[PDB]
Order: sequence, then C-alpha cells, then structure tokens
Amino acid sequence: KAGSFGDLQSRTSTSNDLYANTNLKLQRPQAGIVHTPFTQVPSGFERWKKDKGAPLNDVAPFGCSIALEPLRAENCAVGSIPISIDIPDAAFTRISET
Amino acid sequence: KAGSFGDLQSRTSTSNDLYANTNLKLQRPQAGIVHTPFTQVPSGFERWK
Amino acid sequence: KYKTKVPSPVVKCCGATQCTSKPHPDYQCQVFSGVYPFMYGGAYCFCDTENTQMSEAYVERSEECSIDHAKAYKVHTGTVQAMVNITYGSVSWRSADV
Amino acid sequence: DLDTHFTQYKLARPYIADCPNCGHSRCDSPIAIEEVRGDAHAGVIRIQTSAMFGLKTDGVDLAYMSFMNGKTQKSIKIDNLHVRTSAPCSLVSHHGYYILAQCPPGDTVTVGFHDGPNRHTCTVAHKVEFRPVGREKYRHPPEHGVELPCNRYTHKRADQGHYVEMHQPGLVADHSLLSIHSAKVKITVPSGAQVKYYCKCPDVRKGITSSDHTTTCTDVKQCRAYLIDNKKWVYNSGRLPRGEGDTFKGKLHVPFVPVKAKCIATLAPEPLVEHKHRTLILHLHPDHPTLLTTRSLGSDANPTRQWIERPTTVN
Amino acid sequence: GDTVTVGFHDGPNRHTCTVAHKVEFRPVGREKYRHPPEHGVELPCNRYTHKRA
Amino acid sequence: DLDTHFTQYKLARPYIADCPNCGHSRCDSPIAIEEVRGDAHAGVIRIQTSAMFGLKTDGVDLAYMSFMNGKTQKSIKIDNLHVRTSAPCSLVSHHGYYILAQCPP
Repeated sequence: KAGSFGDLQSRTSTSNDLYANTNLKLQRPQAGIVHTPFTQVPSGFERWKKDKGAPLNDVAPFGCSIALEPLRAENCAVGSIPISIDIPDAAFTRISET
Repeated sequence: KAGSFGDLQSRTSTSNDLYANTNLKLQRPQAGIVHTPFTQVPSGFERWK
Repeated sequence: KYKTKVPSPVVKCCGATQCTSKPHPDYQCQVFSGVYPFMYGGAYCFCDTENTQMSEAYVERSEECSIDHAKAYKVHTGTVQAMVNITYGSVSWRSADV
Repeated sequence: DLDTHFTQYKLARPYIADCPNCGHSRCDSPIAIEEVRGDAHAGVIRIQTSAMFGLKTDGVDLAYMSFMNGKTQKSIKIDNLHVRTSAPCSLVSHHGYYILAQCPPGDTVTVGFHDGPNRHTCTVAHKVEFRPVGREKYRHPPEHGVELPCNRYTHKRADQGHYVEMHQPGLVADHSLLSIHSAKVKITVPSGAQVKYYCKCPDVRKGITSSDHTTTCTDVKQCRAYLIDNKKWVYNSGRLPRGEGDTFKGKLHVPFVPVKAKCIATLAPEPLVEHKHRTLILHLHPDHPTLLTTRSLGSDANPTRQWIERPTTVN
Repeated sequence: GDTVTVGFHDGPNRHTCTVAHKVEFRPVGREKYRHPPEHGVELPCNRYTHKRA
Repeated sequence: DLDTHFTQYKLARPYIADCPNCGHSRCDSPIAIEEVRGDAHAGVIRIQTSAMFGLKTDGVDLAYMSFMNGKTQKSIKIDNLHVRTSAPCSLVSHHGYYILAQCPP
C-alpha cells in the first residue's frame, strides 16, 4: 500500500523476494555534480509503529493475560468443567472403625 | 495534603516542627554503586504558585 | 523498515548509452542529458554535451530487520490444557498437568 | 582483533567527494558524510564517513586517521575531532569508515576535525530523534529505576552479521599534470598510472605509463587528463563517479551491529489512592507525560487510556 | 535562536557582547524546513550578497 | 576576605565519587555533581560539586583548583573550565565546593 503497513513483505525470514512497492522516483542531478537524487514515500511500518491502537493484553474480556511463545491465553475464566476422578480402594476403611 | 498547598507547615517563622507529609519513598540501589535513590511527590507549594 | 541502495552511476565524456531493466525489487534506471560534470581539481570528465547518466536505484531489506519485525498469522481453534494440584484422604499435595 | 582491521585495510583507501557545508558553499572534502544511521532507543548514532580511521599505513595504532590529501594518501594522529548536533556530542568508538557516537536531539548533523590549517567540517540536514523506552518520556535516562529490554548498536571492533561491497575505483579527472612541454601540452606520469589524455584530436584515451605529449593543441585548455589507478579499492557510492570498473565485488564486514540489550527506565512517583466505598478515587502527580490504563474484568472490557500531564484526580 | 552574541579573543579577554533579539528561519515555497536539502526544485529567493563593495 | 576561605580550607579536602556521564557509562570522577540549585528569577544557578576550588594548598591564589588524583591531593591552575546546559554558559564566581554561573534553559 505504498507505505501504510505493507511495503516490504518478505514471505519468509530470509526469503529473496519482496512483493511490495515503495513508490520510488528518480530526479535529475543539477549543477554538474556527481550524485543520484531521488524521492520516495516514508516507510509505512514506522507510521503503524507510531499509531498502534490498544494492545490486546489490555482489552481481553474476562480478565486473562497473554503469554507470547505459544500464544498462551492463560487463566481466561469462563464456564464450568465436568470432572470425573477415581481413587484407589486402598484408602477406604471399614465403617465400624470410625 | 501530600503536596497540594500544605506539605511543610512550620507553626512559626523559626519553629522546629513541620507537621506535614511529602509521601517520601526509598528505592533499592542497583549495580553495586554507592548511592541512595528515592522518590517523592513534587512540592505542592510550587503548584499553587 | 526498508533501505534503498544505489550503485555508482556511470557517465561518458561523449556520446550516450541506454540502461536496461534487471530483475530486482522495484528496480529503476534512467538517463539524463547535458551533464558537463565536475570533480576535485579535475578535467571534469567533459569536453562537449555529455548526455550520460545511469542513476539506478535499488531496494532491499535493512540490516536491523533481523530483530524487530512484525509477523502476520492465521489462527484456528487448537487445543486446551491446564495443571492441577490435588490432595485427598491423607495424601499430601500432588500436582500434574492434563 | 587486528586481522579484521587488516581485511578492512587490505584494499580500502580514503576518497574525496562533495558535501554541502554551507559555511563554505558546497565544498569538496575528504570527510564526506554518507547515510548517517540512528534508530537506537538510547539515542546513539553511527555515521559512515568517507575517510579511513584507526590504523595507520602500517596497520596499527588505532588512534591514527588516514585521509586523501590532494591526490595522495596521508595519515596523521587524531588531534581534535568532534561531532555536533546542537550541542557537542561524545564519541564512543571509531573504525575505518565508521564512527559510533552519542548525541542529543537536534536537526543538522555535523562532523569536524582539525589538521592545523583546516577545520575540515561537513554538515548534513537530517532529522535526529531521542526515542524513550517504556512509557515515560525522557530527557535522558536517570541513574536508578526499572530495567527494560531495548535495542542499540554494539561497540565491538569486528563482527560478521553484515557487510558491504568494496569495488574497483573509477577514473579520476585531472589537469595539473598537464603542463606545457616547450610550446605544446605535456603529459607526465605518476609512475604507475594510466594518464587517459584526450584533446581536439583523438589521443590515447586509455592512459599511458610513459610521459608524452601531443601537438593537436598547444594550450592545456583543449586537452583533459584522467588518471587511472588500480592499487587500492573503495566503497562504491552514488556520490562518486564510476569508470569501467565492474570487478572485485569484495566484502567488508560492518564494524558495529544493532543488538538487543537492557536499558534503564524511570519509575513514576507513587499515586495517592482513595478507596472511597462503591467507587475509586485517584490523585496523580506525574513529572513527565505518563501513561494510564484501566480495564474491567466482567463480560465487557470498557478500556480506558490517556496520557497525564498535569497533577489531577480521576474517578 | 533567541539571543545573538559575538565574541573574539585577544588573549586576556574574550570580548563578548550579547543582544536579546528574535531570529527566525523563513522557509521559501510551501514546505517547511530545518535546512534546505541537497536536491529539489529551484525558486526565486532574496538574500544579502557577499561582495566586498 | 581570606579568613573565611581558610575556615573553608582548614580541614576540607576534595573527594571522588560516581557520576552517570553516559558518554563513558557511569564514570567515577573527582568532579561529582551533587544537588544543583536553581530558583532565581534571573536565570542564575549555583552548583555544588565535589572538588575544592579557589585556594591552592597554601591557601591563596583563588584562581587555583585542587582535586583528588588517585589517592592523593593535587592542585593546578584553572586552565579550561566550562558549564554547559544546551549552549555554553558563562560562570560568575567560584569558591571551594561551589560555582555560581549563568545558563540558558
């Protein structure tokens, strides 16, 4: 989008193709001095860096944080759980001993 | 009032008692360098000024 | 964030050349006329109408792209798991995930 | 290390180009500024000039600086060298073509060094910014506070995480060596250069290693000279003309690299809380524009965030 | 800036004087500056020449 | 007066402590800044450094400066001394542990 959020989109971390534009333009050098003038739109990645909205970890309902590495959404409290547990029979005792 | 208009109230011009608070707080020094960090509310007298 | 690089342009003391398009991300090239350039204490590489200028432009990733870089993702349901601390009868606190 | 400094100095050499130092109206200097870089949160910047720093001609004494004087090389001890944005900065390290320094905010970056007759200063109009980490704006990070992960340019002499190409130098125009012979032009040779000379008649336009002359014109003003040298190499740049040099895509590792590290942040002064029942009252006394964020825990979030600048109260 | 000062040395003295006087950097055309860049468009401006007489 | 300068120099001595001059990453200097003060309407400020100014070891020549070199005392003539806020300032007076100067914002 000529520098809004995608202007350099590497398909991978170390790909060799960048299927996006930057609206680059050249200029005519003047006064007979060896230089290469040009002009282009400023990087849109910076602009999105400046105007990021509310991060998700400050808007998630039900009060649950957000870890990073597995994209854990921890502790998000909601609803109930059907539980079913079995204990060994060696932990009971005869009713006449109490 | 922790620095709104009264935070240092000397009863007289040269009294020896200042019956007001400044919400002073200390901090833990780091990196093994001899200094005494702290923090406190800015003086409320300035704000009223 | 991107970065634009430019190879050294080429000029001729007389005549003219033409630039060719190469397979590069947002490649650019163009030619200009009547340079009559200048150099330090030099003969300034001209005797007549120059009409030689390459001024090619080139776009690629920055060297600091390795550290800070947004990533896009697609998301689906995935799994659910937790951890539990347990105690029954007289057995002490026992903990495991599930 | 010294080996990496050698690979830097193996074939590189300083060079002269133009800078728009308007104190002297577009002067051509050995210290030509090219693509200053600053994106580190701590406010450091590194600049890639056009002169070789560090080692002398031998390849030691990293307190030396070598530049191009006229058409020759010249090394000299670093006597007085400064980098100035709006107030004098403080430089950290320097190696070959690069200098890493620390500057306050400003608008125009300038660099200058003395030799005794000259101040050798160049200037580039280029925005420079001081980006604060975390949530509290700065003027400079204080002595004490909280730690945060930041990123900044390291200060090690050598590395290989990036490198730039060193390329064959092009021809260099000249006329000083074009003298008068006795009644016509005269070409001398610097003993190892191809003096590409051309005049009203087609001359040897490739350069000869033997002193010669032509009589197509007597005045030097009709003939041009173009020294050709291929003993060293330079970093090709859009501010430098390129001859037929299309060879030796050599590599030169960058001296400094951005890496992640830890920085020190400021801890805002305490709030004054008021648990007034059925609601909440806060008194805030900031010292810098400081963030604030709240959220509910029920079904709805109702987020709330805004900066705070003047001591205030909120409900 | 805001205050113009001028100083020159003789060896015992710095010989400095100061005048509080507004100074401004007026940009030509339509785009504000911090200093005019190396390349761009030309425009007719006005400024003090630099000839001796 | 000289007597007051003597009472200042009678038992005082410079000392070395740390300052966060980040041009060199938390350096320990004889010139350690402590509690700069400015509240005057005219824009003057006085700073209380960590080195003795004015008199030499003898107690005269208020154009001298004595500091701590390594673990010893050392006095030297004031050669080049400057105070800088955003532009070079102009200092007015100095005595022992204190310097009074005039700075812009």
